[PDB]
Amino acid sequence: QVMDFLFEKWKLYGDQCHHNLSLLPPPTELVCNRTFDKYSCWPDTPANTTANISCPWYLPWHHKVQHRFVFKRCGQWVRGPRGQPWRDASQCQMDGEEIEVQKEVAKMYSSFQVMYTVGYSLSLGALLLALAILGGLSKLHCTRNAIHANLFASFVLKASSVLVIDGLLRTRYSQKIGDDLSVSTWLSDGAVAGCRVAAVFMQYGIVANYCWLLVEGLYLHNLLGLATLPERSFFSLYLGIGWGAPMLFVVPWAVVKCLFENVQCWTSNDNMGFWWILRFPVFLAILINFFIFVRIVQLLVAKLRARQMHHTDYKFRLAKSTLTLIPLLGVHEVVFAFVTDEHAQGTLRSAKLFFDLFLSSFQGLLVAVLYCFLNKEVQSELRRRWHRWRLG
Amino acid sequence: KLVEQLKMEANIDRIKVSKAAADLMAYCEAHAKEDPLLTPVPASENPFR
Amino acid sequence: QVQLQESGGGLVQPGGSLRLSCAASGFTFSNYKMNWVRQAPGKGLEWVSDISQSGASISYTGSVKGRFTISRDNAKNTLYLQMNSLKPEDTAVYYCARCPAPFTRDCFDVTSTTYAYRGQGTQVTV
Amino acid sequence: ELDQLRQEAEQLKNQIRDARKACADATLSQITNNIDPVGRIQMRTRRTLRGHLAKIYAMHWGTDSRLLVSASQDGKLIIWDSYTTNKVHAIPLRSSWVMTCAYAPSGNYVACGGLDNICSIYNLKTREGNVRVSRELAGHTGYLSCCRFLDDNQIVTSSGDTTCALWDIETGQQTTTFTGHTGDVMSLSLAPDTRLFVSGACDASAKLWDVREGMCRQTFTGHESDINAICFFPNGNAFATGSDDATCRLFDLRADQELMTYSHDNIICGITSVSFSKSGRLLLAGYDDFNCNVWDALKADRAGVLAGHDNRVSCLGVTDDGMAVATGSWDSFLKIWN
Amino acid sequence: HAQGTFTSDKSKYLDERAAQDFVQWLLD
Amino acid sequence: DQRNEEKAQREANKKIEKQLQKDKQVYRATHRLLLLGAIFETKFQVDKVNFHMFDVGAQRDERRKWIQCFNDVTAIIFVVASSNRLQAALKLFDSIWNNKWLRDTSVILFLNKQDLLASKIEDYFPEFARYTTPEDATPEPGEDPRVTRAKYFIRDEFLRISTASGDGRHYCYPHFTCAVDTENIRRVFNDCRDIIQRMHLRQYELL
Ligand SMILES: *C(=O)CC[C@H](NC(=O)CCCCCCCCCCCCCCC)C(=O)O
Repeated sequence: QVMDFLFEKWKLYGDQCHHNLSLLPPPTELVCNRTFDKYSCWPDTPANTTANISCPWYLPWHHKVQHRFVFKRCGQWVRGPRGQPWRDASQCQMDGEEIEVQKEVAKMYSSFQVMYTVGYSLSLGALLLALAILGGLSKLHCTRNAIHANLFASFVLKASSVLVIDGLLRTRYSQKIGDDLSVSTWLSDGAVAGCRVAAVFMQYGIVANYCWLLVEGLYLHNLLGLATLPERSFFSLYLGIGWGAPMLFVVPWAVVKCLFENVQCWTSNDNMGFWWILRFPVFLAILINFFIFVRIVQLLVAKLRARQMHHTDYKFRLAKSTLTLIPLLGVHEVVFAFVTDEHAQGTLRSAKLFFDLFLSSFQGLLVAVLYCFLNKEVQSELRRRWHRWRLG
Repeated sequence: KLVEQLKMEANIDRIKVSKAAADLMAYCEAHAKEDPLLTPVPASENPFR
Repeated sequence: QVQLQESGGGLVQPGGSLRLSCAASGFTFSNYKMNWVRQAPGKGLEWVSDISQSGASISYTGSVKGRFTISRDNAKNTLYLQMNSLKPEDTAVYYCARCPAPFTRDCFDVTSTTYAYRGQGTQVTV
Repeated sequence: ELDQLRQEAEQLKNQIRDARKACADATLSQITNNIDPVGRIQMRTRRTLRGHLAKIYAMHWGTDSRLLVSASQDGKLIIWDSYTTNKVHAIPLRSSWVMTCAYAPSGNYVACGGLDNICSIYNLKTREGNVRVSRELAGHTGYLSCCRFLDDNQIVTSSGDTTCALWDIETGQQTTTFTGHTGDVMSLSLAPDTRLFVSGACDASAKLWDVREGMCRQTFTGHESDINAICFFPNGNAFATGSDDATCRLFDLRADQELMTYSHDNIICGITSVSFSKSGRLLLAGYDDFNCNVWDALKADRAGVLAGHDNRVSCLGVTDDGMAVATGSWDSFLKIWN
Repeated sequence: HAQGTFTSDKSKYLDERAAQDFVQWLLD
Repeated sequence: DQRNEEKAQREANKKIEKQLQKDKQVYRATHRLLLLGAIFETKFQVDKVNFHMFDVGAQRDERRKWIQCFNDVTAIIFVVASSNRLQAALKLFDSIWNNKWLRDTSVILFLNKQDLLASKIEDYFPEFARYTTPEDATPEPGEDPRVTRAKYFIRDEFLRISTASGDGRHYCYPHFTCAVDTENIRRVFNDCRDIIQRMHLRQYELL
């Protein structure tokens, strides 16, 4: 992204400095000595804070300081402050508000990261508790509970991949730079394979989660779209959409994007086409699920007015159904998905990211808590086992 | 009229309840040793491992 | 076995407000629901009234509503039926029916066939 | 000339009742005071048999305790295995509301019936390998409750016409007819000597019948509600049954009185499955509380609960040698205990 | 999607901070 | 040796398991009903839906014991044939609604005769005059609305009895047949579809 071009510019500065030193013959008579300096190469006449030196060009910012001249005292160059590793007082500094705005966005990112870390930790705890207490007794294991367990496993895999890539990124970028060999082996290949596989794993897990949400919506529509029960279990196509379809989309992105523009870590999108390829399964798992949700709400409204009179009590049932149906189908992100992330100002983009992370981070916890404790079957099964334990 | 079998049925001729209870006790204790439900037999001879 | 004996029938003048009661023996009175079934001469059996174990679920048909009163006591283990407003077309025979389902009201007493938990019946006429 | 007959019958019943009270001068409780209780018994499911589709109401164990037959409302008769899990035979039943099944002592015949007035009989041994239909009986006026095999050629079926039956394969119709019940027969069992069998009705009455004489000899009126299940002791001199009022009474053939009472206040669910053990020490009784209870035959104390059933337990099966106990329920799951 | 853009932004900021650390290291 | 067992029975078990899947998929598609009220089995298909009718009249009119078998049926069709007698039908409906085994089964109600054939109410009911007709759809002929008062009253009574112990477990679908004498199966199919949809909603805790 930036570090590799920075290293290339630094190497270009270094070998043009070597070329200039080779071209320039050594001086015969001098007042103050000349030595090589890593930061800047300024072989000039002996003068005390009089010679003009331009700012180095191997910096992320170069045009903002190219109009400012720095004056440095010339025996040895930095011998003026009477120190071999000491440095002069005048440098090519960065703008004043830049450090403040970077600190502010860093604090915002840290707060967002700890917030969704707590959210994912609670969600993973609830999901593992639900997976431990469901499916291990062989009493209510049916097609619907099997699909729910598959969705919970996909959520667990996505959360684990996110945590793994977060930990790997933190451990990789936590170490500072103290030697040329350290940064050279940091930017070299071999240590980025873990980053690449973590990125492709988290993308595959998120796409699998979206595909499983689409599978849940399709199953709900199929159940409330037929007068009679299904003839037989139909796991094949649901498993194909939930598992086979995600690798039909994620793998071409990895193959083409690495072939076209290789990045040091794959979690950095520069071309919007590659991002839209992965967004296409996401945008076809929301527009159909919203239609399914609308049909379900219409059916509920029709069915709660004919047989039973409203008597002002239908509003509470409708609100409860909407509140228990929004997190499962993932229809609450449609308000934020209308506007793309490319066309968004900074405050609006930050707020949209905050709301999206807040809603998606507690999705797994909400759905697990709801469909594990508010479900009547699981809580009714638990009382029987508790009574069996109490009897003994 | 319809009550005709009751006159013939009056031959139950009970002897003593305690004798029948003692006979039941003897039958229960005689087959107690050969009862798999009474004690957990080892799984070596059990074909339901 | 179950015993269901009732007395207090016969022929009486209309408006006498005589009391008819049935006695239940051989089974728990409170644990089993009690129903009143009558059979008109030349017609099928008809249900009269029922009383729950607690005594709150009391219902009457369209012909004996209001005029008929039933009382339940646990000490005497007997059921009382207060029959009033005698009419010539109300003559029938009454059985002190018993519901054989404890703590549940899934039983049949209105069928014309004989029942295993019904009394012999006494003739009632004006 | 009807009231005097009823009065005479009531007087005779009262005389018999006081004669029974005078004869029963001692109770079984004071005799079993010195018997060590069997203690708590742990029950576990060795294996789970699955493959059915609907509810199961009755099942019969095999003579060799290797193969068992179960009847389901789906219309399929599946024969399971005890040592292993794999099935052997699957008999497509013509009737879609079968409620009972029977297994021949020789193992060459099976029976079924219920809610169709037809007792279909099939054979398991044939040259082709596929089961066929032997004959169909259409001489009943009520739903069949349960069917049992006296011998390889004799079958007794109880129907909903408040009468019993005795069918013969070669004859084609009932040899003799048993009449005298006042209620619908729900279940019946056979003694080990195959001479005495009882049949419980909905009038809280149990009657003893003779296969040869054809006339009733013993009548028991010690119950309060309808009788759902009944079974004999391995001795054959006594039997016990469980009615809907959550109690069990152990009747005696010689003694015309109730011997033991198994009523419990903590449970009110009815009893629809009653069976004994090899030695008769344990009385396994089904219940509607999604579990089975084991009652001692000498102390009337619970010594183990066979909980773990999804639905209500409807059928109970204990082998002749007491090798294992099989429990069925309305769910399509079968569990074998030990 | 929601998480990917945030992760990319965090990676970009981390790389920028690494570039600033490199500049400071050569500034000593 | 004894290797014949897991060389013959291993495939003998699974050669019939494939047919068991076919049996399951043909049994699940069929819908089971119960014609209770007023020659043994009827098979018909309406809008590619397998319907397997269960009408029984051979045994006696004692449904105390054998009614527990009809627990897996989709719905129970009730016939009143009112054209005393109504008291027995009301008692049967109350027993069906209050039955613990039948608490999960919905009942379909037909408030007219079943023979498809083209009047004392105040004597058999103490309150008839102090009744108001519901604000439902008026009959198409619109002639003599007095006779419709009795059917509205009995429909309201049946609805009240159903709602007394119908808290979500099962529901009632009253109907008035013999108006067209042709559309008598479409209403049953619609009621069955509604019952299946409500059961699916209950499995998803959305109702
Ligand atoms: C960017 O701004 C850095 C923000 C930073 N936050 C933290 O360091 C706090 C969270 C630490 C990570 C906790 C979750 C990851 C655990 C990794 C180890 C386990 C991996 C496998 C899990 C299954 C702060 O410096 O501001």
